[PDB]
Amino acid sequence: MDEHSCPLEFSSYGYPREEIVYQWKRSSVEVGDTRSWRLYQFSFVGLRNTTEVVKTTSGDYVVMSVYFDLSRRMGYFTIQTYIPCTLIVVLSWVSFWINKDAVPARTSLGITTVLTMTTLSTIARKSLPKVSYVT
Amino acid sequence: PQFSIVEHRLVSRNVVFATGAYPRLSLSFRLKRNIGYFILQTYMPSILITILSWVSFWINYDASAARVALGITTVLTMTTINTHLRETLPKIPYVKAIDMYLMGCFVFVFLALLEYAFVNYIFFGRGPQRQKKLIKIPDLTDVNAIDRWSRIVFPFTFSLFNLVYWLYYV
Amino acid sequence: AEVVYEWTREPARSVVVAEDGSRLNQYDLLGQTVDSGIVQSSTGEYVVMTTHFHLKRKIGYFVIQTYLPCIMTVILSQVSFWLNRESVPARTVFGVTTVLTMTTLSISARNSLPKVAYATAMDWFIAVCYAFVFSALIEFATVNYFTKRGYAWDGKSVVPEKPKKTFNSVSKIDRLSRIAFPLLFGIFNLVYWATYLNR
Amino acid sequence: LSISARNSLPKVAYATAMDWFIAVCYAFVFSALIEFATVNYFTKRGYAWDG
Ligand SMILES: *[C@@H]1O[C@H](CO)[C@@H](O[C@@H]2O[C@H](CO)[C@@H](O[C@@H]3O[C@H](CO[C@H]4O[C@H](CO)[C@@H](O)[C@H](O[C@H]5O[C@H](CO)[C@@H](O)[C@H](O)[C@@H]5O)[C@@H]4O)[C@@H](O)[C@H](O[C@H]4O[C@H](CO)[C@@H](O)[C@H](O)[C@@H]4O)[C@@H]3O)[C@H](O)[C@H]2NC(C)=O)[C@H](O)[C@H]1NC(C)=O
Ligand SMILES: CCCCCCCC(=O)OC[C@H](COP(=O)(O)O[C@@H]1[C@H](O)[C@H](O)[C@@H](OP(=O)(O)O)[C@H](OP(=O)(O)O)[C@H]1O)OC(=O)CCCCCCC
Ligand SMILES: *[C@@H]1O[C@H](CO)[C@@H](O[C@@H]2O[C@H](CO)[C@@H](O)[C@H](O)[C@H]2NC(C)=O)[C@H](O)[C@H]1NC(C)=O
Ligand SMILES: CCCCCCCCCC
Ligand SMILES: CCCCCC
Ligand SMILES: CCCCCC
Ligand SMILES: CCCCCC
Ligand SMILES: CCCCCC
Ligand SMILES: [Cl-]
Repeated sequence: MDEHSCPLEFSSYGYPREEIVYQWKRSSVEVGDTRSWRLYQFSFVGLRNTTEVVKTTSGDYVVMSVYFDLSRRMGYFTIQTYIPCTLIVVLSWVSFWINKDAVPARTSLGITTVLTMTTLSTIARKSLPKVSYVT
Repeated sequence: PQFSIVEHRLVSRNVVFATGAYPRLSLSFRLKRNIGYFILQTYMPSILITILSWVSFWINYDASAARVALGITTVLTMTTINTHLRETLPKIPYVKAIDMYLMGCFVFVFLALLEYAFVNYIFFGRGPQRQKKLIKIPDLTDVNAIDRWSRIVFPFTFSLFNLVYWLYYV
Repeated sequence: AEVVYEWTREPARSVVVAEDGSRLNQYDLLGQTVDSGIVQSSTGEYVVMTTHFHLKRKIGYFVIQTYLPCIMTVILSQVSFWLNRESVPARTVFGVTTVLTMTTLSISARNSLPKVAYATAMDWFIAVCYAFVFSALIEFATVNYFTKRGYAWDGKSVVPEKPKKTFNSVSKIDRLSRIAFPLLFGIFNLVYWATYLNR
Repeated sequence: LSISARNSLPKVAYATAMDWFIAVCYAFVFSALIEFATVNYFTKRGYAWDG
């Protein structure tokens, strides 16, 4: 359920602000038909422009940035992870209605649910970078 | 490592395009694949799992958990062999020889599990009804006779399937 | 106003595909449709020549590798209705392993595709197969709930009737399910394939 | 283990030492299962021993 604001910054490499100054036109950034876009897992909310001056060793440079706001679409991940995990939890619940004398049956049910939940746990993070915090 | 070049061929001709004719040379190789890697990787587990599946015939009908575990494990191993095969091949739309062999082995283990289910249904399903009422195929009342018939038929049918498969694809 | 493009021959004849040169793996090139037109832009108007290659996907690979294992898993789950109701670990093994296999197929189905956020026909088929397998599991759970005594029929006994040592009767739920579940699955398959193949 | 044994190596057409080791270990496992089947075939009475 994450929304990002991905930047796109550009400036003159050699010429500082005293030599080259960048300016946005009135129609700065134009977006065409946004339905022929490769964005599968994200949806384009909007964009904005900005201009700044960045201090560096060589000098001062006018940096022009364009931010694109992208909101994630959770349909794919809902299909992939959320639904199987809930189904496995219900599968674990099914052990309650089994007769308590069915010791191997209930033990196998519980341990297999644990197996599948561990498998889904390791599979859910394959698409992500190896970040060291809980999502 | 996989192929061997049976022969190579040189051809010279002229190819015609919209602009005009052009000279053309063709250097062709006829590669033949080696079967040792596939025998070690896909086939030999498939046959060995097929012999594994027939152990359920020798277990008594009343011991349901053992035969069910055996059949389900054989089906699972066939499926995991098949998926670990198809993970490393293109998305071609027609069945290969190895795919046909895997489907045959899957069908054999499926019939093993299904005939166990048939024996169980004969004993526990039709048993009380019949009691209240009171190679050639066997009699459908004696589960031991059905087990013996399966014991003698499944290896024979699998051997015949292997024979026709190899003599067709080789 | 400076440069204009056109087709040398007629537009249909100006895009020729070599007969032998078809590198497609899982697609059939039905044909090509050619067109020319104009496009607006901040810089001016440009003559744009367009072609459209019509490609139909080949269902053989997916039928072999996803749909057919799903159907066999559904049939395997439905086979559980024929064993005696006292075979608790066996029927639990059927339900558990079938659910796990269907989960694995559901996970592996999405690998072939890009990560699109909408549901496909394959996803709906897998969902319905999962529903059938889980329904079979719950059917067995209800059968076990209504099972009275935990010892199976000896075989020699002359069972009394249903209006000493007693024995459990064959479950009405199992008797109904044996003819209900395959029939419903077959009707669903008929409806699904009739809907999707013809379009 | 046999399926995943040779992921990295080229698809050579000869059996390696690792392949022979895997084959012998699988033969041991298969022999153990066949031995259990043989033992179970000669179990006359299907109830265990009480304390
Ligand atoms: C892999 O797959 C490819 C594709 O199939 C294989 O390549 C083909 O190999 C065969 C040989 O195995 C090639 O056949 C021959 O072509 C040569 C050269 O011919 C050309 O030049 C001729 C003179 O300029 C010209 O006449 C030919 O024209 C047509 O003309 C003839 C006669 O009118 C007509 O009958 C044909 O239909 C031609 O299409 C052509 O432009 C030619 O010399 C060969 O002749 C043999 O056969 C005659 C019998 O008629 C015999 O008398 C000769 O002495 C000679 O033995 C033969 O026709 C073919 O061109 C290849 N195709 C491509 C696309 O490359 C390749 O072999 C496969 N690999 C392996 C390892 O096999
Ligand atoms: C999601 C939750 C859904 C909950 C579903 C809940 C469904 C539900 O409530 O089942 C009730 C019952 C079950 O039938 P069921 O075969 O278990 O009948 C009992 C069973 O046969 C016992 O074995 C009998 O005792 P015994 O062995 O002879 O000693 C006992 O008789 P008695 O002890 O009285 O003498 C019987 O009551 O009737 C139906 O058939 C359901 C038909 C519709 C099934 C439709 C299936 C498609
Ligand atoms: C991109 O940047 C330019 C310059 O910073 C923004 O320009 C302003 O646009 C509004 C609306 O047209 C005008 O009323 C202002 O006068 C413009 N600025 C100046 C300094 O004249 C432009 O709006 C930005 N585009 C965005 C935010 O998408
Ligand atoms: C798979 C073939 C081996 C099954 C065990 C046979 C035991 C026979 C004892 C007489
Ligand atoms: C993947 C197993 C398919 C079996 C078809 C008979
Ligand atoms: C009716 C099912 C038969 C299975 C093979 C003997
Ligand atoms: C889709 C589940 C059907 C169950 C019939 C009792
Ligand atoms: C949806 C599961 C139904 C089981 C038979 C009552
Ligand atoms: Cl393709």
